[PDB]
Amino acid sequence: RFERIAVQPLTGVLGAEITGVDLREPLDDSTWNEILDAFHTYQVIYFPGQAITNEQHIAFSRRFGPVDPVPLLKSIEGYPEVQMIRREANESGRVIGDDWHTDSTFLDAPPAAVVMRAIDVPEHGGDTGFLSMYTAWETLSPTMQATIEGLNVVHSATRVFGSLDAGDRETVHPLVVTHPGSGRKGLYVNQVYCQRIEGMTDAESKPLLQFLYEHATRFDFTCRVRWKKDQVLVWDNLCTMHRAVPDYAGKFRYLTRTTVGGVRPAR
Amino acid sequence: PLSQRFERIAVQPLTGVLGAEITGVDLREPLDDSTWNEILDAFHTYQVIYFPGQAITNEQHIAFSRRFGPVDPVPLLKSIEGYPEVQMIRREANESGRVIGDDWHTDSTFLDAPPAAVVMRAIDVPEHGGDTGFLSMYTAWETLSPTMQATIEGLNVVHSATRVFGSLYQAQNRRFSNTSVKVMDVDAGDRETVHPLVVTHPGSGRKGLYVNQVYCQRIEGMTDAESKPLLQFLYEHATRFDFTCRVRWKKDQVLVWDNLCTMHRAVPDYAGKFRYLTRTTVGGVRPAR
Ligand SMILES: C[C@@H](Oc1ccc(Oc2ccc(C#N)cc2F)cc1)C(=O)O
Ligand SMILES: C[C@@H](Oc1ccc(Oc2ccc(C#N)cc2F)cc1)C(=O)O
Ligand SMILES: O=C(O)CCC(=O)C(=O)O
Ligand SMILES: O=C(O)CCC(=O)C(=O)O
Ligand SMILES: [Mn+2]
Ligand SMILES: [Mn+2]
Repeated sequence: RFERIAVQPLTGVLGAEITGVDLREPLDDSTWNEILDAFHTYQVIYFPGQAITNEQHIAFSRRFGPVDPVPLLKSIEGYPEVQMIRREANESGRVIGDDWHTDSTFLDAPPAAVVMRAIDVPEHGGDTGFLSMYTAWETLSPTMQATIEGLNVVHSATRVFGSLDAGDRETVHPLVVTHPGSGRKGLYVNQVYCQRIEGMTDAESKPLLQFLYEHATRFDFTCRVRWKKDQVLVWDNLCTMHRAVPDYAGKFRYLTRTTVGGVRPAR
Repeated sequence: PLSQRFERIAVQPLTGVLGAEITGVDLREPLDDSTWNEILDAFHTYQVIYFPGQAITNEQHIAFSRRFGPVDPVPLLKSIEGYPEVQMIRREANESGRVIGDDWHTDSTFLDAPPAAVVMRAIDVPEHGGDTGFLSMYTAWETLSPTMQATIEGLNVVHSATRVFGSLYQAQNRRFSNTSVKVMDVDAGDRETVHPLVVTHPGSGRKGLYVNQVYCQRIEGMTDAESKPLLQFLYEHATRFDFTCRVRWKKDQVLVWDNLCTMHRAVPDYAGKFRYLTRTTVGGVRPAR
């Protein structure tokens, strides 16, 4: 299909460049449907050359679902929905999201998707990595799949803003989840928020989660997205993970983002 | 700025770590000294460089490679008819065997003198799928703590091809197709050689980590139980995503990678599709501290 937009897949795993559409304008049914189809298929989609306003950013995001900001990020003045991924040139230390993860999985219902918009990015440096948890799951052997399919995992934010109160609040998600849009099964673990496999001792859980982390972040499951000014990107927060790359010390980097609300991860 | 630093070529870095696209040059022609010198500087800085839209012949491919050093074909790969120097990375659309190089490594480090570089040319590649990953072993070394550097900089590592065409390969079931891979002598596969864990690049003068999970067997003098944790950490460290870059291929793209200070990795995400590149290998000298 794709008659209203042009789609250029980035890899054989995930990622696709979308052109032939103006995000500054309202989307008709046929065009929106094609975009949603590509999103469900390619999991991370990006649109070069979309110099959209804050308002148009929010409006595009709302097409995916309710705009429900992530807890920990700072919003731009006048727009609670639009939050900042900002690093000054002078700034030093460690970068936001510089390990493989997906957003806010300590929530009973984590975000469904994130709409990111490049405002000011370096000519090179500051790529974002993404990976497919569909592919991570599908590449596990049938025996391993059957072995871990019924496991549940305890998530909490203790490492991000917890002790290590709301940061210590635990929630339980299935280890393998069915995407409510695509119907497709994907692996659902991440080293940032996952604490233990429910019901297992530390000795039992640690090596299994460790393998899954190593498996999921295999290089051949990833894609690498380069940013340019006015690039608008949407990632699926359920079936992908992402990673920032701190290879731009001394350079200014500024992107905004809206967060699309989701429902309980379900088996 | 690169635009003013380079006068004969144009350089566009791919990441803040390594990789650069090079334009403004015709690899069909002999390169003059000034143009070659700029290319060599860019190669030393960015470690992996590629030239889009270079529709060259097998002879021109060989001629360009020769600027880097003498041609020295890797033992394992088959060559094309009429050109012993030009070897194949070829995968038929219908084969389902082992994909060549689908783990982080650098080429033929089991050799007493592994390759210095490889010049690879896309012949027929998928529209998407089949990217090659690269990483900088300069960066991998430079990001280790001062204490970890002190701890391991004096170590040596045992290399062999045993898992590629030696006893360990023969004892397992995942085999390469005869498309691009020669039948090999098992004893040659098991032959061990010892290289430093940290080497000095002879062109850049920079220190880089020198270990890879394909060919490295153990730290010299250590038991396997002692070696595995250190080596496993180093593999995990070196292959950190932020130390990598990802190259997408297009027909007639010519790429050169530094076989000493980088590692690379095939990506098997193009099942059912034909993929064919050629490559010439540049001979190196014994890795040294
Ligand atoms: C916005 C996002 O919050 C963050 C904020 C910072 C993040 O960076 C991290 C990277 C690695 C690790 C680890 N291990 C922890 C982090 F907090 C990761 C996620 C979210 O989870 O919704
Ligand atoms: C051509 C090249 O030879 C190869 C051929 C295949 C390679 O891929 C692998 C080989 C063994 C193993 C194992 N065990 C894993 C690999 F990814 C890696 C290198 C070379 O080293 O010169
Ligand atoms: O800066 C980036 O590339 C991504 C940072 C991140 O993890 C996020 O915005 O959630
Ligand atoms: O096919 C690739 O992407 C790289 C294969 C490889 O490792 C090699 O040619 O040495
Ligand atoms: Mn994030
Ligand atoms: Mn190789």
